[PDB]
This record gives sequence, C-alpha cells and structure tokens, in this order.
Amino acid sequence: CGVGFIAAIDGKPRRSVVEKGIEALKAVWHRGAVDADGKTGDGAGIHVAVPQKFFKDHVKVIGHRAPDNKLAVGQVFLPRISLDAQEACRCIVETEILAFGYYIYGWRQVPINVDIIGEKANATRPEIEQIIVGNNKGVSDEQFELDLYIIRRRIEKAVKGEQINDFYICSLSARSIIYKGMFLAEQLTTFYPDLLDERFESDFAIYHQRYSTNTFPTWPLAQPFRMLAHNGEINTVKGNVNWMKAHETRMEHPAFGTHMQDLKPVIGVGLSDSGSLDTVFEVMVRAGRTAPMVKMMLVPQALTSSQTTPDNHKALIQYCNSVMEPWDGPAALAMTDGRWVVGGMDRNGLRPMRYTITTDGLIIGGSETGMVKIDETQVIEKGRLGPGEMIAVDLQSGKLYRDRELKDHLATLKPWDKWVQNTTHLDELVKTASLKGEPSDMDKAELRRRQQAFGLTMEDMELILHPMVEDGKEAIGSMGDDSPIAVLSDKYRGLHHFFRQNFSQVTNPPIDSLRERRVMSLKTRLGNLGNILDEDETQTRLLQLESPVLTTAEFRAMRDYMGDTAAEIDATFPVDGGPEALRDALRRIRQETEDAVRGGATHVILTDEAMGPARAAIPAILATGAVHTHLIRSNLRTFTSLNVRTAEGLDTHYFAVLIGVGATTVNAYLAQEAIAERHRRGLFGSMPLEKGMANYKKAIDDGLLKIMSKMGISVISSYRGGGNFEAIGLSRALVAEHFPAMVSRISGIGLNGIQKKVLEQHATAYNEEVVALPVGGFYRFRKSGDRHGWEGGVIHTLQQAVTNDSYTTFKKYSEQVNKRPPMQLRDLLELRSTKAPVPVDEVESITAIRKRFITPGMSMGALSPEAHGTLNVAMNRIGAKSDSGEGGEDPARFRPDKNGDNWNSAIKQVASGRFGVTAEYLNQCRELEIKVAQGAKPGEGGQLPGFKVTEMIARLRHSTPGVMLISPPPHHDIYSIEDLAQLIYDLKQINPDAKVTVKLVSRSGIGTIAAGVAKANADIILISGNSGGTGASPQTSIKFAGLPWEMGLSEVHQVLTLNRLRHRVRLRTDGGLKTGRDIVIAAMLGAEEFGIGTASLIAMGCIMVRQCHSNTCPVGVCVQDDKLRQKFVGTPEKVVNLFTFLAEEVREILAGLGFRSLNEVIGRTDLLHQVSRGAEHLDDLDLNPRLAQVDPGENARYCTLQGRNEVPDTLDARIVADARPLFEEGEKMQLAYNARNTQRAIGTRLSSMVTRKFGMFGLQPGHITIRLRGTAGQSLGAFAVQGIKLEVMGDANDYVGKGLSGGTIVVRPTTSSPLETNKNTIIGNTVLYGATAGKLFAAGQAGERFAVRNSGATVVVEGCGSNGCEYMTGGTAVILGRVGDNFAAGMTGGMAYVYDLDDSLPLYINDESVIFQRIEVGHYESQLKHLIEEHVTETQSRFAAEILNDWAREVTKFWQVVPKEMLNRLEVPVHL
Amino acid sequence: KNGDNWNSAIKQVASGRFGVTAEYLNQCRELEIKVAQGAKPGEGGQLPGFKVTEMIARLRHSTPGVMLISPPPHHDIYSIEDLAQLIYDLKQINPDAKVTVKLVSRSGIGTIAAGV
Amino acid sequence: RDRKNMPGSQREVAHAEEEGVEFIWQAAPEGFTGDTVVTGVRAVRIHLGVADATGRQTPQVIEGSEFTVQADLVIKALGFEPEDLPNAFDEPELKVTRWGTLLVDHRTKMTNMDGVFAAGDIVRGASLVVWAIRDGRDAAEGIHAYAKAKAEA
Ligand SMILES: Cc1cc2nc3c(=O)[nH]c(=O)nc-3n(C[C@H](O)[C@H](O)[C@H](O)COP(=O)(O)O)c2cc1C
Ligand code: F3S
Repeated sequence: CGVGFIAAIDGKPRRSVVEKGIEALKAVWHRGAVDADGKTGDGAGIHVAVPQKFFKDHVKVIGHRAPDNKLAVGQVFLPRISLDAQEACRCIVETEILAFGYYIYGWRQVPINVDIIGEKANATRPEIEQIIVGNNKGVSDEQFELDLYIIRRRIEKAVKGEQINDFYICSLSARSIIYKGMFLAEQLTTFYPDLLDERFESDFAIYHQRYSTNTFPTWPLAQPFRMLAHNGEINTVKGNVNWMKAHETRMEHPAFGTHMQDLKPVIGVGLSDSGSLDTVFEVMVRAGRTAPMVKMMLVPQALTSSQTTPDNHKALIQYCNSVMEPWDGPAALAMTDGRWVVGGMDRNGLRPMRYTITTDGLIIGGSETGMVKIDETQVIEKGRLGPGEMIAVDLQSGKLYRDRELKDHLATLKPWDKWVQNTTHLDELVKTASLKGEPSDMDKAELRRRQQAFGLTMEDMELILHPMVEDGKEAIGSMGDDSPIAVLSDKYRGLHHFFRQNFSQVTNPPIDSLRERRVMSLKTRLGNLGNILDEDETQTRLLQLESPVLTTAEFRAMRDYMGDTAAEIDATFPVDGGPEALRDALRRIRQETEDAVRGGATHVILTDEAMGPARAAIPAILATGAVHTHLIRSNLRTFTSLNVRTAEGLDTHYFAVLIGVGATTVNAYLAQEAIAERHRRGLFGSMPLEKGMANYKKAIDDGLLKIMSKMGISVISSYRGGGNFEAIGLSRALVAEHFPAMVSRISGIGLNGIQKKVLEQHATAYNEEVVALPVGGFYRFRKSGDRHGWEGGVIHTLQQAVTNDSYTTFKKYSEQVNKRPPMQLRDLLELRSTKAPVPVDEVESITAIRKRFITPGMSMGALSPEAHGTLNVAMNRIGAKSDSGEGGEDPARFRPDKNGDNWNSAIKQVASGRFGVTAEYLNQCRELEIKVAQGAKPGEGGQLPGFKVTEMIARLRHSTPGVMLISPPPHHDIYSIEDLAQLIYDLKQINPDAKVTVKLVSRSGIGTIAAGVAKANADIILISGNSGGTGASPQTSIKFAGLPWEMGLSEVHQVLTLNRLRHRVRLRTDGGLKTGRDIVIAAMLGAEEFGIGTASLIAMGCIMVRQCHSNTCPVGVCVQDDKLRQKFVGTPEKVVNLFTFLAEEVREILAGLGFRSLNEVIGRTDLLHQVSRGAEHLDDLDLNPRLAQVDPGENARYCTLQGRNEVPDTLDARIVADARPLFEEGEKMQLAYNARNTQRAIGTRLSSMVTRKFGMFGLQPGHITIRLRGTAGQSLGAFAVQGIKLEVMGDANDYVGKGLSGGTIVVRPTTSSPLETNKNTIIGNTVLYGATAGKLFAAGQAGERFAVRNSGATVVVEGCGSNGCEYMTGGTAVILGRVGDNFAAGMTGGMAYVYDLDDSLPLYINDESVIFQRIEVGHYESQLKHLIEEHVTETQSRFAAEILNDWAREVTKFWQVVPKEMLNRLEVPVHL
Repeated sequence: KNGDNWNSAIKQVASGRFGVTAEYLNQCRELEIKVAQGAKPGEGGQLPGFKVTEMIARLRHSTPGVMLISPPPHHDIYSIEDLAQLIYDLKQINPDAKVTVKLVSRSGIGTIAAGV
Repeated sequence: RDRKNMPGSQREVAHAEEEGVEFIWQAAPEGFTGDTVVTGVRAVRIHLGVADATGRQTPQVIEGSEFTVQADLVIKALGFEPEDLPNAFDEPELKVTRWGTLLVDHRTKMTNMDGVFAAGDIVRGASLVVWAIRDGRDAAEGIHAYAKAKAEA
C-alpha cells in the first residue's frame, strides 16, 4: 500500500519524471500484501500526461493526416467473456461520441502479457481498449474538457440503461491517461510494455498501490480514480451520500446548461468511498473552481479557536465550513487537475506524507523519504506536512506554493471577511431574550403521571441523573451488564434500547476527546443548505447555534425569532384508534408535512404537547425517521429544517440516537422541569438553579462529544442523519422503510407489537392512580424489576458447590441456570443429532479437553496482587493457559518458588497504553495479544481511578503516585491495516518463539476486518462479546454498545471459510460462558478455545456488589487499601475443581450427543434448531442468517497447521551470523551497513538475543555499535536493550525508537549535505512511542505526535509538530525550535525544555496540567548544559555548538514546562 | 572488564622460537611460519642491546643487556621434506587452526610455491 | 578577532604584554569624539559564532554594548594595499587583479608584457620576507634564462 507523486516545477515534459515514478513504484513490496502464492496482487496504478507525439505517430502509421490540435485518448474496460456485448459497447460509445460531430480517428488494443498475473485475478480480467479521437471545430481547451466530461457521463448512464455489467471507463480526456490494473506493483512495466517507449514523457505523475482487505479482486476498484488518489479510509461515507442526494436538487450552472439534467445521480452504486469522493470532486471542479479551492471546501482545516492565525484565514474557514459538510478521517490526498498539483492532509493529520525538493526543480512526495534514489547533495528541502496543510505546484506558471503562501494567495481571491458578518448569531438573542411569559410548571401529580407514561423509574433520578447535574459529568458503572436484550424483555423499555452504537476497529482509529478538544466543534447551521455551485453572499446569511440541545427559554426565543414560519405536527395518536392506528398516524403526519412544506413553510417543529388521556405519545424516534426519510425521498429536505421537542430525553444516548436520524435540535422540557422540581425540594445543597443547569448542559455536550469520538468522526455537522447505528430485533421492512440504512441481521417485532406495548404503558400510567415512582430493576439487582444474569441463589449455589467439592450440586447449579426464562440468544437454540449415545469413558480424556480453556485478561490496577496470583497459579497448575492483563507484571514473579509453583503468566497484553512493556517483559511468555478494543467499553481507553494507584502500581507503570491514568482511546500505532501488519511483524521479530493474537469485538461488518487481519500474519482472532465485565466504564457504553458474540463469531467463520483462509487461523470466544451447554454450543458455532472471566471471580468469593470502582470490595478482590486486603478467602483448588466439573459436564454432553471428539462437531452447524419462546409473545425472530455456512471442501474446518506463520527476515539475521564473539566471549563490536527503506524493524532480533543472554542492564553502554548509511527502514531499533547503539547517516521513516528500553539511537545528516540541521525533517511521526528508558539524539526536525506515552526516555530534538509530548509520563525532552499546536496534552510526568525565538510559546501550549516558567535554579541550568553538551559531542551539530558558544545570555530565551502534580513532590522544588 | 580482547589471532613461528611453548600455540585461529622477511631476506631478525629490558627478557627467557639475532636459516627446514614434517607437527599440535607460509617475491618462486 | 588567531606571531604578543601594553580583544572602533584634538574613542564590542564549513568565523555586533575609551593620539594600523599601477607608469595595459596586486605567470615569473618581470611582495600581498627572498631567487632565475634566450633570439 502507498501513494506518491512526482512533479516538475518548470512545466516541461521529460522522460526522467516517468523513470523516477516507475523506480519509486518498484520499492513498495515491503508494505504490500506478502502472501504464500507468489503472483497474486491487490491493485496498482499510475496516472501521467498524454504523450501527444506517440499517438500522433500511431495515427500517422494508420494512414490519416497528422492533426494540429491535441488528440484525445480514452481507455475502456469492455466485456471479454461474451462477444455479444462488445458490439453493443462499441455501438454506445460511438453513437454518443459522434453525437456532436467529433472526428473519430480510430481504435487500438494495448499490448499486454497475461503470463505474469495470478490465477484468481485472471478469471476476472476484462478487455482493455483505447479510442483515439480528435477535434475538428477548433474548440478551446476548457470547453473541450467540459464536453468530454459530459460525453463520459452520458455514456455511463446509457450503458447503465441496458444492464450490461462489466463495463468501465478509466479516464477520458486529452490531458491525462491512467494505466491501472489488478497486478503486482513491481511487474507493472511487464504488464503494460507501452511504458517502455522512448516517447512517453510528462511533467507530472501519480502512482498508487492499495491493500486489499478481502481476497476477491475487482479491476475498477484500484486507484488512482478519475483525477484523484487517496490513502486510508473515510470514517463517514454512509452519511455523506444522503446529504449529496439532498443537494442533488438545487445544483445547476450555466457552465453546463440543459445537459445538467443528465448529471443528477452524481454518485453511482457499488463504488468505494474514495470513488464517491472522486466523483463529487470532479463535479465540483468542472464548474470553474481551482483544485485548492475544492480541496479546502471538501476537507476543511480544523478551526483552532486562537488568534494565532490571520483573520482572513478564519473567515475563509468559516465560509468553507458553512458551504459544505466535511469528510473527515484518515486521508493523504494527492489531487491534480490539468493545471495544478495539490497534496493535502485531513483535519487531524492521521497518515504521514513527506516530500523533498531537488536542485533540478523537481518535487518528489510520498509515504517514505527513501523510495527514490537521488544524490544526497543535490537536495534543497526535506519537508513534511502537518494536519490540514497542503502543498501546491502551479504548472501553468511554474511555481511552488508552500502552506502559508498558498493559504494567503487563496484568501486573496474574494473578500471572505465581509461575508462572515452577513449571518445572525444566537448569543445576542439570548442575552436580550424577553424575561417575560415564564411558564408555570405542572403540579407534581401530573409530572409523575407523565414520567410513568415513559416507564421512567426513580433510581435514574439519583444514579444517572444526579451525578450529571451535580458535578457536570456522566455516570460510571463497574461491571458488565448481563440483562436481556430489548426484544426479549416483557416490561416496557424505551425504544432507544433497540439501537446499538457503532464504532471502528483497526480499519479507522478512534480519537481522544479529553485532550483533542481544539479539533471538535458542535456548531449547527439553520438556513444553511443552498446551491453548491453558486458563489455569492446569500449563502452566508443564516443562523448559527453552538449546540443542538437547547433549554426551554432559548427555544422560546428561537421560536419567536423564526417569526411566522413555524409549523407544528401532532406527535400523538388516539388510544381508541384501533389495531393499526400507528400506521394511520404516521401516514397523517407524512402527508401533513409534505403538504406544509410546499405551502411556503420553512421550519418544521415536531412537538408532543398534545398528549392526554385519549391520545398516546408517538415514539419521537419513529416520527423523526419517517419525516426525514420522506423529505429526502421527495427532494424537500434542502428547503426546510427539522426541530424536535421530545418528552423522554434524560441520558446522553437518546440525543445521539435522535440526531443520528436527521433531526437538528432537541429540547427535552420534562428533564428541565424535573431538575427544577428536584432542586426546589432541597437535596443538592446551596447551588443556584442556573449553575446546575449549566453543568447539566456541559455534561450532555461532553457525553455527545465522547459518543461522536468513539466512532472516529470529528464534526457533528457530518453526523446529522448519517444512520450510523445498528438495529437488532426489528423487522426488515420497518427498519428499511422508516430508517435510511441500518443493518438488521435478524428480524423482530413490527408495528403491532410496539402499538400494544405503548398502549399498555399509557393505560397503566394514566387511567389509574400512581403515587410513588417504583424502584425498577435496570442497573443493580432488585426484586421489583426484570431478570438478571447473576442472582443471589445462583451465586450462593455456585460458591457452595465449589466449596464442598461435590459434583451433584454443580449439576443442580447447571439445571437451575438452564431452566430459566429466555434471556439470551444462545438459549433459543437446541441441539439435535441422529446418533445413539456411547459410554462416558469413550470420549476424550479430561485433560484432552481441559487443554482448551483459558481466562481473559484482568488489570493489575482493578484487582489485588493476591487474587491475580491465585488466578495465575490456578491456571498454570492445571496445564491450561493463564493471563497477565494490561498493567505489566512483577518481575520477581518470573521464576518458580520453592513450593513448585510458577507465578508467571502465559499471555501478555500490549494495549493502547503500553504501561509495562520492556525488554524483559516481552520475553517471559508464550503468547502475545493486541488489546484493540475491550469487551465492555468499545473504542474507549482503559480507565483507572486516581486514588487506587498506590506507590506499587505507580512504580510498576512508570507513573506518578495517585493520579487518574487513562489509556489513549486510539492506539497511536494502528491507523491502517499496513501499520497493524508492521506491528505484528515487529512483535514476531522480537520473540521468535511465541505467537501473536488479536482481540476484536462483535459488531456488524466484522467480516471484512476479519478477512483483512487474517492476511496480516496473525493466527488467532479472539472475538469478545458485549456481555463482558470491566474495571470502570461509563454506564452508557456498557448498556448501549456491542452485540452478543454469537453473531460476530458466526459471521467471522463464514467470511474466513468463504475466502479459503479458514485453515490458517484459530477462533476463540468468551462472554457469559457458564455451563457446559454454552461451551458445546460455542464449539459447534466454530470456536476452538474458550475464556471464562467473571465466573472465575465468583469461584474466588466475589459476592457481586458491583461497587468495584470505589476500592471497597467486601471479599477483598478489587481493593487497594490495607485493612480490606486481609479479607481474602479464595483458594486455587476452587478453580481447579470448577474447571474439572465443567470438563466433565461437556464430556457427558458430547457423549450423550453421540460423537466421540470435539474436532468433528466444530462447524457442523446443522445440529442446531430454532424453537419458539411460547404462544404468547408472537414475535418472528429468525436466527437463520446465522445457521447457514459455507462448505469448505479439501481443507478442514479447524487449524490444521501447527506452528506460527513465519515472516521474512531482514538484514539483522545476517547481523547475528557476524556477531558470534559477542555471544561466545562478550567483547565489543563495531559494524556498518548500507540500508534501504525496505528493511523493517532493524536490530530487533539482536536486542532479543542480548536480553536472552545477559539481561536488561547486563552490558555497559556503547558495547556494540552499528552504523548505517542511507535512509533506514520503518520502526528503527524497536525495543533495544542497553549497550546497543544504532547510528544513522541519513534519515528514518517513522516509529523510530518505538518501545525503547535502554538503546542509544543517534540520527544525523550526512557530512556532505549543505542543509541547515534545524530546518529539515530527519525523522517521522510518533517518535519514541511508549518508551521506557534510553537516550535519543536527533539532528533534524520531528514529525507530528512526537514523544507520546514517553516514560523514561531522554530525547534531544531541534523541532516538533502537532500534539508533541502528548501524555508524557516521565523522562526529559530537550526541544530546540518552534513547536506545533496543542503541546503537552495532558502531561503528568517529566520535564520539557523549549527554545522559543519570537516568544510565542504561551500561544501554543495547552495549559491544563502543566505550568511554564523561566529557568530559575542553577541545578536545572547545569542539567541542560550537560544534556546539550552530550548532544553536541555525539552528533557534532552546528546549531547546538552555536547555542553553546553564545551561552552567556541565551539562557533567558528558554522556557521550562513542568506538570502541576509534581510541584511539591520533587527533591529540588521549582521556585525559590 | 571493558570487553577488550588484547589476545592475538595469528601466532608466528620464527627461526628463533623465543616464546613458542605448548600453550602459546593453543591460543590462536592461525599459525605462521616466517621463512624470509620482506625487506631483509635470508637473515634473522635483530634486536639492539639497550632495548631488551626485564619484561622482554622474561618474555623470551633470555638475559637482559645483550643483542639478540636469530640464525638466518630455520634449523628445522633444510629441504621440502622437513618443511612437510614441520607442517605435520604444527597441524597436529593445533587440531583447530590452519597453517601458512610466508615468502618473498623473486624469480622462480613458482616452483617453491607449487612445492609448499 | 581573538588572540589565538592574531595574524602576527605569538612572541610579539607576549613581549608587548611584558613591556606593559594593555590588550582589549574582540572590538571595533566607530567614532572619535573631539573638536580638534581627539578626546575619546566610541567603540563597540563584537561577537564571533562558531566557524562555518570552511573555517572562517562570522562576526556580529552587540545591540546593547557601547563604550568610550580615553583618547589623546590615535594611530591607525588597518593594513595596506597596492597602488594603481597602470596610470602610475603611463602603461595602461598592465594586467592587474581586482585586489590591486598584479598578475604574473607561475612558471617563469613573467608578467603579461615581455622583458618586464615582476616578483616579490607586490604579487602576493602582505607576505613575509622569506617569501620575498624565495620570489626574488625565482625571478632571478627567470631573468637569467629569458635574457640568455633573448640574446640568442
Ligand atoms: C474486573 C475486570 C477487569 C478487566 N480488566 C481487563 C483489562 O485490563 N484488559 C482487558 O483487555 N480486558 C479486561 N477485562 C475484560 C476481560 O478480559 C474479558 O473480556 C471479560 O471479563 C469477559 O467477560 P466474562 O467474564 O463475562 O466472559 C476485565 C474484566 C473485568 C470483569
Ligand atoms: S464482584 Fe466485584 S464489586 Fe467487589 S465484591 Fe467482588 S470485586
């Protein structure tokens, strides 16, 4: 995978450009898709200029005349299988080209050679042809391009008309030509020999190779698209297509004319997100806009709310935000019209892109600074790209445009400052709001009536509502909820309980909201949608809101502001309407809204005020869905807005669900009235009413921000009406007729059941007398509410059964667990065979099955050392595989004790935090695990309360004592599939014995990511469920995220076996595995290994208090104090007997089933049958979309291949073969080599051998040195032990010094390079990610997100970028140069020395937990003197020696940044 | 301590054999037979009188304060057969390393090269 | 400049210090305040960064350093330059470098015009006396050879 571009400044053709383009393309096989076949590819393309002389020569050979005007070439993919389609295709293209009078010059078949591509990629090979046409009317160039684009669109539509699949047009123009295909990158010049002529010369070229996530290729799905290239994936595509279909109705421009009618379906069907972006880009640029203009409009720059930027830039940003919704996410865009060449980033700068300028006026950019081989002394600039930045090359005038130059020149187009004032804000209306007509609240009786009308209990009024309005933040739960799903319960639940939230796995990364607040905005624009091609000031006359959720007074002010343009819709339906009254109500509102929109109305207010004894409230969610989808289908949503007034919104999840449908604003007036009436009753203290209201509003905004950041998107503007959710247990027809597009795996109730439930609740709430709100069972166990997973009888029975050491009591336990009402999906299934049982001693032995169980990870912070060690020893003594969990492990527990017990674990976790990974930590286990997303909290960071981290954990995680240590929600190393493949390669290089496992969470669409991660040399995919516990997580995340593991597992199995990859991995699941029936069902589904988890805790003594997040666990499990730890009661023999009983149960179950071993029932999913719940529920749940499976064939349905899949080794192996004396006698060594950018993670295996021989600190520093010349590879020196010293003469790519644990890396430019060592990048992004100790000395500038998760490293750099030193926990970072934005985000350990020049650092620092000062005490002066002395004597820099020479007065220019939590915990304090 | 192996890797056998003992030929990965030195062929290496201190005297088991000169011949190779015999002995005392022979360019050295 | 790189020899510095002279390094004069007999010298201190990639340190001025020294009689020793030779000898064809010193061939030590040779300190610059004697002997040999040749031809 990768994308790059080569451009020439002057603007003249030359063969050198294409030569260098091919050379660069031929050095990407390391990041590609390495597999076992050896010929299959994944898609590669190049895009260059048309060699007019070549085709002129061709047409001269044919027999015609050589024309003057530039010819036009068009490349087409025609059907090859049936010749009866070639005739029709030629027919269409010719009858639509000759429609204007253009002289067709001829056809041509490009030479090819199909002997080099694979076989699966060849059966889908289309026919490729080229048309050569000319101009006879002497038309200008711009009109030529316009006419060609219109012709292409019309041909595409006409071919769509005949339903002739397998037809495509690569590129049809006179300036550009694209050579793309489904072959391997390197073999390109062998597939298309046309590129080996001595006339194919251009002035610009763009190359790309994509990484196929699935193994079934498709030729038209390979970049570069029509006039665009791309890298990564867009987080929000399903939400942009709807808005595009909305804007379809108000687009027209005299640059097109009548033909505009043939351009309505701007976005086709089946094309990837990059294709849709490409097509809308082409449409927006074919009108007259320039490439940087449409770029700034599509992917805007993040609005930094600081005066540190020019004001015209801020006005342009406001305009570009107002005109079009953004398309955020990972993207390294490389666009080029016939005139400009533009390279750009996204809002956050997620993916890297670096460039360089030669002396010959040639710019070369891509993803690695070593893909091209150029003279090291013939360069003039090695630059990078920050977030939102862009570089431009103007070929028409031959000029380079950097970031600020381009932004200024583009702001010099139109007076953007004079138009941002044409709008109208809201603050001026709320300050001058009429303090009259205040409403009198209802009497308390009617308030309780209306609250009971929504099934709203009273425990929420103190559990999930009181902490929100009290302090200003959400609630937090401390155990995975195992309550039944919404469709199974009989008590009425809120309709929102059927919509689960979406999130993104390793495909697209999450984003932290607690630290990246500068990049997220919640603006709302009323009167916004307009013509997308117009350029005037009527587009910026509108109303702007700072939040979608509003109070009552603000809503009344806004309603009076809207004047006489408001419209109200009845959101209530008659109770005595009949069985189908809901359909009538929905039809009435649907016709009424469509009748009111045409009459002239412009703002539809949908309120539910009409609720009474004879009218029940329609679920506002369904009303919003219906009205929004109708306005979209009827080309009307652009004309109006949609404001909603709910009556049951109290949490942070309901508002997100409502906004995700298409609404704009929400004003829950019952919530405000309840807050007021609970405040006037005096239970909060002496806080004013408006202060509590403000804290409540802020809490809701922060909750919505978190729920938006969980998915990966950044702006609410591109989330409104996106359908980014998951439906479970609703009929397909309803969910597709009243919701835009949501995946529904299994069906469920329709309309009649919902009508029955709503009428039942309305009747039991209104027609009778209620005086007291019931308690309700929804969070913790209460007898009044619904069922639960861990009841008292069950837990006491299990504890007695494991204490008395008896089996019949365990049988009684299992029978009690089984005879319960249907609560989970796996209960509805029933086993069924055609065999007769066998004696119980004919099945496999007890050990033969007990060799398949494991326990999932548990944090060292949320547990006790005693309980952790007990679980570890219990899992080790049986012979199974234990766990270590996030949080490292005590080294002293690595070797056995005198009692004969191994107190070390078996599986190590490398989570988003990397809190304990060292040299030794990664070499004391047999398996690895990448904790991508936890079970209970998907896309969230590992939470841990502040006062629980004692001195022990603070010194074990290299942290500070007593501080809330939250793991980054993203992973900072897994941004796309190639990065995850790189990380797996590193983790397999560091330990040549173990294997690596990945942990995923079940949700729709996991099949693609499964088929992707399987090709990344993994061999175990552990699928977690949504019914798993945690240490501390917000209740909304546990209750409203994730799906049961059954669906995810049954999807992963089918997708892996469909692509013939099933025989290469292992599948293991966990979540709620309690008794043997569930284990055998999981084994039937396709899993092989199993995890238990919380049940094991019950075997230890846990009494299910669900108060672990306060450090007061009564049985002394999740306790960190002294008096409470002594209450421990457990014993490993308990776990022993528990596992033995489970094994015996599954043995007997399989015996009675008939088979003999487990290896024959895995995948035989026809043994399951679906039965009903009873003759009273009348639902239509069909689990059939799971019960199907794919017939494998030759390869089995399990892991037939023992041993891990090895990876190709780099030069470091040869290094080991030379450094024998270092392993046999212990003597110094000095080596040197020539490196390239295709050597991944150099010097890692040497570090492994060193730490295996001696230890973490067994060698004196500088023991062995290795000098590399030229550009190095990726992730240089990963996990180096003390003594190894890697010196480089050149520059590194990225991830340099990752996981350092004692190495000493020195990077410097060559001696023969005339470059300022402080104004050119020499390293990449995320330098020193999660390091632990060691020194690093750079001689250039770093990338973005530099020194993240640093713990004990001492780094010296002459530069930095965005989000430098984020969450720095310890160490030192000397920085000599300007920093980017958002410096030291949430830092709580270490010290930073910044060297400002213009004295502007206070304008960039994120002063949250750190203070900045001048250097005061001479001790710190001496420290900095020592550090810079070592830096200048190690790299022999020029700027370091310059600063050191004029040292007398230059110390006054230094700034010192120190966290606030260590002001009084240092031996030498800060101030005198 | 610093990991410096001051030991050598190729041991010589001159015409004087001033330090050749049993062990001194068991601490190398290569032997050496110094037949004729480059600049002064057909002659024994000298050593002035005032340079031999006590250290070198104990190193060579000689008497301090005297000029050392090795005999021009090797006193063990008087023909090719005795050379083969000495190569046999040197290969048998060190069953690990290889042997070598150092000469000086002149006319007709091809024949003696083929012999060795 | 600095004392380490004074263009003269070091013995002279030590002797001048012994006799009783006072040294002030890294300075440059700018003005001489006075009416008819100079009374003071307004001068500014200077700074020298690290040497470049060639070996020639670059000077700069301090924006806050200004001083005045007592003055009664100022003696300038800024340096020396060669004259304008062409118009001085009514021979405007004398090939001269831009710096004022005249050109001369490397082999025979003969200038552009025949018969006339040129060697000594005027060719190089502010060189030493040993270089003067070297050039003198070379020019003597050149004159002898050329005169023998011219008498012969
Ligand atoms: C108290 C507790 C702490 C946990 N800590 C971690 C953790 O640190 N890292 C992690 O990946 N999962 C952690 N988990 C989740 C487990 O690894 C596993 O996914 C979950 O417990 C499965 O739930 P189950 O026992 O119902 O099957 C924790 C779970 C609990 C209950
Ligand atoms: S179940 Fe958990 S909440 Fe405490 S009592 Fe046991 S650690």
